[PDB]
Amino acid sequence: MAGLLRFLLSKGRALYNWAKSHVGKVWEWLKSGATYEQIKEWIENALGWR
Repeated sequence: MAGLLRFLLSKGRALYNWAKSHVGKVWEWLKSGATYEQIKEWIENALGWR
């Protein structure tokens, strides 16, 4: 989990904040098996839309 958080932080701060706010989302993506890149992509796209 720590590695996942570090990766998100290195890519962006917004991604890190999102993961912290909703740990559930982090768990959901891990269960799915998606990729770290794809997951931040979705997150950043939603952020821009909002």
